[PDB]
Amino acid sequence: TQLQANGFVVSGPSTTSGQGNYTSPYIYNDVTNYLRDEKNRPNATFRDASSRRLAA
Amino acid sequence: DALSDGFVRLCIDPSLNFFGEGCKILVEGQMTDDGSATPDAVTCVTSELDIIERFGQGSVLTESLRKVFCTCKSGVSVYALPREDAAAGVKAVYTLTIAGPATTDGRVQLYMGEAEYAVDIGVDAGDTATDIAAAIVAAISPDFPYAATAAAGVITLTARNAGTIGNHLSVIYTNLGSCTSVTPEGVTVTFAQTTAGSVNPTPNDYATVVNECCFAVYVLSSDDTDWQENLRDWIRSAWDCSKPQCFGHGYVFNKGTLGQVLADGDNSAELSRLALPTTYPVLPYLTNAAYGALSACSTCNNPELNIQGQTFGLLSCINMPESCTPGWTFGEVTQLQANGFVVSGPSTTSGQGNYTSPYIYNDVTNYLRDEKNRPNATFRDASSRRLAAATGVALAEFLQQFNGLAVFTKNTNIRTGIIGTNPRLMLGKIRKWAQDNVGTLFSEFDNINEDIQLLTDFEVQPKCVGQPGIFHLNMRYRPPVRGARINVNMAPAL
Amino acid sequence: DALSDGFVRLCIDPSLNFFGEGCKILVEGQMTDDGSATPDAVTCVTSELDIIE
Amino acid sequence: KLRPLQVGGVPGCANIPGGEDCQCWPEWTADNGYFFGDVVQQGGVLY
Repeated sequence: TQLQANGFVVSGPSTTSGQGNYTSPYIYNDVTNYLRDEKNRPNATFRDASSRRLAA
Repeated sequence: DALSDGFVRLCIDPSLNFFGEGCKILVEGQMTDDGSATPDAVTCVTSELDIIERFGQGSVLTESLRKVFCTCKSGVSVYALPREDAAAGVKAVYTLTIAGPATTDGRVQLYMGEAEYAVDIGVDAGDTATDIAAAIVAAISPDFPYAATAAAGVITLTARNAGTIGNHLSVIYTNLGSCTSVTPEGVTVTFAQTTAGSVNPTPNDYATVVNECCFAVYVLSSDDTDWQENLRDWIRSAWDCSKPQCFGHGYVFNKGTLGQVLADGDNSAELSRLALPTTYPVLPYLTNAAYGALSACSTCNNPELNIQGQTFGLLSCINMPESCTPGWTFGEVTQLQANGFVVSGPSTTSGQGNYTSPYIYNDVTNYLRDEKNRPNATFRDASSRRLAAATGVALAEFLQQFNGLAVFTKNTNIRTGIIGTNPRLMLGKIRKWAQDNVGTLFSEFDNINEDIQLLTDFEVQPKCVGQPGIFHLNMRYRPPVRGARINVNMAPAL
Repeated sequence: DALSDGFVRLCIDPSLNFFGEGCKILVEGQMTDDGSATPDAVTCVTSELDIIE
Repeated sequence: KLRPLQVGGVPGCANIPGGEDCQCWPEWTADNGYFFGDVVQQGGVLY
């Protein structure tokens, strides 16, 4: 959660397979490292990485 | 054959013009001795077949005419003013070094000048430099403005026209890696240009070869500054006050770094200087002539639209190889836009896949500051120039009903029955003509009460000097406005 | 072709990958000395069979 | 390691080993009577 807050992408395993037991990581919160705005006023405009592609 | 009667007479003929000559253009360039046209004499050109024997095969004027015919398909009457090489001219010579026995398959493509002269050899696993050079020389198109001679690895390309117009050759491999069509291990072909300049002609005889033939567009196929200054003087003489005017415009180019191209410019409001970067792949006069022809085959019936934008200002006959470093950096681009220069860029910037056609921005002229010294943009873009010419001609044709008519200056009272007129009535009629043209030739006049003035010659001139039947007209129009920058400023919220 | 019969004449584009060329992805990283690529210059990679060399 | 070759390019990849037909040293055939010393070629070997 600390990482989710400061615009950091986190990856974790998909299945609960137990020790050993190959798995495959997936991504949560496909977000950019944008948490503050210009003139230091917090926002969420460019947090989602899709918001940026949609701006373009 | 049931046509015997004689009522209807067929004339089936595929070579028949219906729409007059139209939109006269003049292409000025150097030719070789192989041609059969008398130098220093304006002639008419009708097709792209007889140009080879008339202006010599490989002459710069030949390629200029070919590009003019490739662009402007139909609607222009092209003329050519062929001039011959100056006496003291070292025909430019370039050396191209190939190498590397061979190691694998693939295609070796070369790009010299414009894409029409591109060659493609099939060098496969195992070969030799000598044979590669022989294949290259055999694959070079004969219309290329350079004579090729092999030296078993030293391809020597000599310029068919002596002068400074030969110092603008470039060859790109456009295949090293190039994302597809892999190359057989050869060498990095080396381009060196051992030879040089040796000044080109300087005719200065426009006042004789063309006396009253009103031309619409003059294109120039030489990089000499004095020649372009002579052409400027001529066209300025066409826009005089002394004699009736054959209005015209001229299209020239200037190639070099930012310093020399800003130096090449002046307050020439009669020419459209086209700036070119130092690493321009295409031969300059080709794109210059293409721009000139386009601007003459698309505007002469519609003298309001600017040759500009992805749709209108597209030079389809010129093909450049793709590249990511686009010559003029944007700083240089805006610097050139400011100092009245036409700039050209690519139209696809597609990384490394294939050829792309260039494209012009800002179809403007080199008119920075007014005649006194003040800066103003009345003659900045070329459409304002063509529009001023058209408006002058239209007003001249409208005013013809007065020349020959009885005019009353004193006592102002046209007696009953006679067909006279007085200055107030002429002023009213001229005001209404100027007014009902708002929207096609003028703009939304602001203070028409003083934009149009009609003064009799008995008051313009001093006392006991006027001449009966002479009038002075002063008009201050304003060409219509169009679309330009939009400057979006989208700004999302939380 | 002259030997053909009808009139509709198809002209297949030289190569595939058309629907791409709009999604370029630049991968940046170090390389060993075995490679034959010129350093410090973007160059596309078509297939996977020729990244080792 | 497999490399796409070209149009016109096998002479390179391979070496196209040419054919050969040498039948000197007349072949042994039972239809003939031989003397002591007569040399023949049978199975590619001279006897």
